[PDB]
Amino acid sequence: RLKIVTIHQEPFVYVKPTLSDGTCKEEFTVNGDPVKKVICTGPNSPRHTVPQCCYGFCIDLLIKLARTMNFTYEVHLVADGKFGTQENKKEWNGMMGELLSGQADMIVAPLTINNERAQYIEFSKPFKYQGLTILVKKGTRITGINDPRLRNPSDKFIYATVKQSSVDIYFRRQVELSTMYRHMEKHNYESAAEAIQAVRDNKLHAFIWDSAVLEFEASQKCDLVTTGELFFRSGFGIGMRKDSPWKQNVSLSILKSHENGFMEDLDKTWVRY
Amino acid sequence: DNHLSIVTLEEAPFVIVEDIETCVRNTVPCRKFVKINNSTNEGMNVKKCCKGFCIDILKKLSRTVKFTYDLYLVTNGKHGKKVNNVWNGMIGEVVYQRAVMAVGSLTINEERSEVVDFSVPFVETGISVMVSRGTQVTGLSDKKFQRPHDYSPPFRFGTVPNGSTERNIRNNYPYMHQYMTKFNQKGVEDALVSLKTGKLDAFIYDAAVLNYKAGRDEGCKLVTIGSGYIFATTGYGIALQKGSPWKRQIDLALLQFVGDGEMEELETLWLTGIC
Ligand SMILES: O=C(NC1(c2cnccn2)CC1)c1cnc(OCC(F)(F)c2cccc(Cl)c2)cn1
Ligand SMILES: N[C@@H](CCC(=O)O)C(=O)O
Repeated sequence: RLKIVTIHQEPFVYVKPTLSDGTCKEEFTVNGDPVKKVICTGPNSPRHTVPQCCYGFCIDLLIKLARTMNFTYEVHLVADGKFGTQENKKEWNGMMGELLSGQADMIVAPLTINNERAQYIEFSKPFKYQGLTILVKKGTRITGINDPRLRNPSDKFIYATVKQSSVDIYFRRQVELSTMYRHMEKHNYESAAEAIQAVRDNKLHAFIWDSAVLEFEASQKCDLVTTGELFFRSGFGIGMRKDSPWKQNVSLSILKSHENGFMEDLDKTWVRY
Repeated sequence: DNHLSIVTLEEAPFVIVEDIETCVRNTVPCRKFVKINNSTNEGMNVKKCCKGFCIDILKKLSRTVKFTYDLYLVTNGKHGKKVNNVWNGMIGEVVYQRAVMAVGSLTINEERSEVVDFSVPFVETGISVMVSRGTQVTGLSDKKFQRPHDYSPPFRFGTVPNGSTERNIRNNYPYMHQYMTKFNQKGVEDALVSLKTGKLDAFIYDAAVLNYKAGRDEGCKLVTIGSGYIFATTGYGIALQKGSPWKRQIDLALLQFVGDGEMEELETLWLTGIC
């Protein structure tokens, strides 16, 4: 029985309160099919854990993996709300820390594959290929990652990413982006949803984040726009400990799902509409 | 020991073969076994020179993971196909332990992963469709592909057989595949010529190569559909023997190149196009 850790991140993982009787409301996808939901425990400062409802692209993927590899699971939301970075001694936070400490056995989330994490855990082959882009409020004019308001920044134009995410580390690690990283360090947000809302409320001027998320937000909210294309390619993989007996069949199943159209179906169901 | 047998295959711009007696500039020595005649098994190793995007990746891995190598061009098939339950091509060379790794435009898929290990992907690929600009086709799911004899005249479309693209089509769309075989193309250059002269309506093939050719097409007449859409997203990988002790170091090195910005240089050098 596998302990799955995930994180709130639409459209990959929706998190909704349970009904008064502890069950999850019956809903239907854009195609008319029922939405498969799982009970996931997590916090709402103390972390009071309560049962909640989880669904979306990553939950559909988990259900597929569980059905095809014959394992049972319990899902919970990462206690500290973070994706996972390594901060004398060094420590992993977020889902990475939970997987390494045994609080989880598998990470099923939009978890970016990078060298830092791969040193410590095993990634599947990517279940989603995407990249980094920039989200702004409609009317804001920036060309992209090379815009002067990003490369020669001031307090007149504020931009940020999510703390303790792969994107934060992307900017920390490259000296060519040090001017940006030092600006963003003062303004990074605790979660992507808070950053998106801050862009909507004109309190954050540009949000640098995963294109699969940003492009979905822009497709739903017409006052939000992305700056165009990707300045960096990245991908999400399933995360497991290096000694996991499940790792090779997980990766084979991901490849089979790309190849037989299952991932494309998820993409149409959850991502593009 | 630390000196590895490595197999590759020519497919521009990822692996480009030139003549030489010392390879110079951005080239590395690679040998090709050339037969003396067809009534004999006797052959001779011709010394040639290899360059391209995947050769620059091998150079980086060689420097970073700290190994040396003798690079050679596969002569038993191409990328890889299982024939009567025996793998040929670059996959075969790895499966049968004649190479320690395979480096080139080698697509990661499930059936190959059952017999070799792959590194992390480092070039995005999959299946794209190349057409003349304006051709009304949605994708692989288009009825013109799926039910070709529903149209008079039927749509003319083909692939280059025996690689990952034909395998996928044969598995997913049996009627399309059996229709397609009469339009099999001997190679990419023939297929582009068929497209430009109106003997083929669509060319279904590896997404990264089609993206490259679309970017350098004269007059930018030939395009990939859906603004470069890719069915069955995957990547090129380095193939290694199952249980290889080199896999972890190769993976970490590739991810280091990505994270430190080194891959952008290779992409700009080899993969840019005017279109
Ligand atoms: O950007 C990369 N490669 C280049 C490329 C790729 N495609 C076309 C043109 N250029 C610049 C050369 C790249 C990025 N991340 C890598 O590892 C992470 C990953 F495995 F999750 C993954 C995510 C997304 C795409 C890929 Cl292929 C792999 C490896 N390579
Ligand atoms: N990259 C493909 C070859 C071309 C194709 O079939 O699309 C392979 O590894 O088999």
